[PDB]
Amino acid sequence: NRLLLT
Amino acid sequence: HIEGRVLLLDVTPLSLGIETMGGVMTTLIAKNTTIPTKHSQVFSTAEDNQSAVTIHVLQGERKRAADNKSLGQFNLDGINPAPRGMPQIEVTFDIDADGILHVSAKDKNSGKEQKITIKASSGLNEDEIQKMVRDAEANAEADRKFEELVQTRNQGDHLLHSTRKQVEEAGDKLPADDKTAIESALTALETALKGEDKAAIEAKMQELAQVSQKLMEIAQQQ
Repeated sequence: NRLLLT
Repeated sequence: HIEGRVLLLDVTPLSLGIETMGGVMTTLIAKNTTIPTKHSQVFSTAEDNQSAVTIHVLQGERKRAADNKSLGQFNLDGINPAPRGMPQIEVTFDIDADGILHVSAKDKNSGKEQKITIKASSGLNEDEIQKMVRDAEANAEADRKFEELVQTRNQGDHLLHSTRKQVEEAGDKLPADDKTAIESALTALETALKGEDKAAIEAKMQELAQVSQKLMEIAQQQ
């Protein structure tokens, strides 16, 4: 899991 | 049986993916993949309690998101408050035989989903594709260094965050010598992450892990 921002 | 239709195949000429933390493009469909095709990866949230994620769909061969072609963007929200890394946002790029790219982001924990549809450019776009390929080849070195720096910072950020969680959970069971050593190493790593020196970030990650072993025992012992 790479991360995502808003 | 003499007459027939010519068989063709559609291929993506440039990678397709989404922007992830650090402003980097993460690829879901590789360049030179034949259509139809369906690929998915799971992503998660970057902060505790984060209620939405932005899915920014990109095409191209550069590493900086800003330097690729923006195809579309939408949010998946209503993610109920949870620790970072708990939501499981599965993002699926599905290109059908008609060249339509269907993008879905679904939190598999809750079933909540949002979608967009991106149409294919009407031919011809040879110069655009060529220019993007050239732009990536000219900058392959710089892009590689950007990508490696971002990856390094994201790994340091991962160690920083889970170690801090483990300190907080360790509470008063963490001896003061250890507490001070770890806290100090957390600060040093946090400072390295603002730098552009990958070696220094890795060095501070290793120093942090070196002083965090008593912590890991307590963490393991509830």
